[PDB]
Amino acid sequence: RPHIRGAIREYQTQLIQRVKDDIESLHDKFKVQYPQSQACKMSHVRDLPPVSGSIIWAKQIDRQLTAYMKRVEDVLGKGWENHVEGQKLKQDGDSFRMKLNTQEIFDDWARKVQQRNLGVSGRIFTIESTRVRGRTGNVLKLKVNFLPEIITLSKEVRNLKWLGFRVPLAIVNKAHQANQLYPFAISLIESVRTYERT
Amino acid sequence: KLSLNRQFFDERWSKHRVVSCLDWSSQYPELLVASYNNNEDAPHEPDGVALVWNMKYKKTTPEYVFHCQSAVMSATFAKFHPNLVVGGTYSGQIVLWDNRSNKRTPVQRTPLSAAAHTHPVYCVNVVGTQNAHNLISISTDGKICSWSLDMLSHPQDSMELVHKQSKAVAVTSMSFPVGDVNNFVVGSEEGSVYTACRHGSKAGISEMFEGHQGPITGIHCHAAVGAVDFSHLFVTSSFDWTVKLWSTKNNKPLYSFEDNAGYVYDVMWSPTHPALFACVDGMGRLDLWNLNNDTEVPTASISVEGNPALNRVRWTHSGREIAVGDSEGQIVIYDVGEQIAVPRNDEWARFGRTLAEI
Repeated sequence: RPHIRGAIREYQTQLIQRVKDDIESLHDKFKVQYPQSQACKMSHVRDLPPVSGSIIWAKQIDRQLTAYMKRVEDVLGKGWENHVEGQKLKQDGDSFRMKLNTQEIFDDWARKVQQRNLGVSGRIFTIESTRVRGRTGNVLKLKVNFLPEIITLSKEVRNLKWLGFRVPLAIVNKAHQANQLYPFAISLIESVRTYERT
Repeated sequence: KLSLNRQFFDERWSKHRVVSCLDWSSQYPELLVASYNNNEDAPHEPDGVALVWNMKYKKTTPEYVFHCQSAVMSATFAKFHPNLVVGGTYSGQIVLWDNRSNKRTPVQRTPLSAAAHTHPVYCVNVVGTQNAHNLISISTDGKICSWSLDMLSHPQDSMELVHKQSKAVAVTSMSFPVGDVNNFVVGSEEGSVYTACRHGSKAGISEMFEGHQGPITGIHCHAAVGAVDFSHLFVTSSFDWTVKLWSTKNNKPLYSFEDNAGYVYDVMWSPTHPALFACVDGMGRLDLWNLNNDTEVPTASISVEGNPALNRVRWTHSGREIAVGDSEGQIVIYDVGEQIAVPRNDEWARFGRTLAEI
């Protein structure tokens, strides 16, 4: 019934501006990116890699953005597009889509992992490694070689179950080889830490 | 209306830490457990330092201090052990503290064997009564392990958790329903929330229902309306800012209650007053509500001082108050007060069924 549309046209102003309020609020939230926002601490507490937390948070804002877009799609159907202010809503949305991109992060992830983590993967041989710690007296401690690798395993599992890409199969199998020797290293690392504490 | 009672906090042990999961006294009344997280700014301190407090004593000091080596990812009391405190960790070992020994270290630590968990356990719990109990630890690795509270060097009953495909089930805060019918629901990593059995060959993962895409953070179940409804309903929490109510027979059920401007972190609804669920945010808001009175709005909600990302919340069992865990080491205690358990409150069941028809 194009009779409800009259008061709808009246509140088209208020609807579009209030939706613009919410979308610019999302702009403010994205501009305070993942390493700054509380999502970093909370995502790390629930054991999510910074890569995973960043891209998950970004896709959630993407979903909320298109959710507001769906709201406006319901407002007029098609007239909201070339509206008095919907033409600007479309612009805000387009620029916000370009802001909310994760392929850059996926590429940087596959990049860094294929730039230097090509050899970080199977570091299982040299189980023990002595050290040096420049401090008073310049002491040396003991250290096993599994620090970021375990998080990389979690990264791959998160990308695969989460979104699923054409994830580098070589890295996936190297992660598999790290998995099959990982619990041993955990026990060793805690034993070392308890040894040091004692 | 929200009755903000006293608070619990101590800089001696909550120095820039993250409040991990909580639990009230499952045995005693209003003497809760507070699992914490490591503070990398203080490497000399223990990583996971649990703490408890006593609301019934009306004081401020953290009554007990307990701390294993690694970061305690989960903790709660022990069923019919008025001296014990169970605990999950970040490494994978399950710890066991005692209060009467005065040993600020757990006395029975689960090994780091493959038979045990070598991945953080976000939900470790006791199950039944006096003779009907066990201790089920479910790490994010995808394994369950029954343990006695006596023997801990080997899991009593243990198996993995995989779907029809042999892929892992990264669990996160599972929960048994009312009665321990062993059909505990499991909050997976993201979506694919499952119901899982324990006895029979059909134990483990029963089916997948997906009604949200953000990664799951919690789940809970509840009991009777005053012996009116079955109440097998279980609500979840996720990172898509929405909270969906589920059923034991639906797949994409009841309205996914979404709180905007907030990252949902937990849900737990007291069986007292059949529907009073509280969600949290990443902004410092406790937007709790009843589904009979309201429909899609927080009934008697409140925000929190400053902007703490409220990690976990728990209703005070067999009564009413709210425990509040933040991203910062601080515990807040609210209460409904005026939101008393409505008698013959079946309005909610009629409501949920009418909504369920669309």
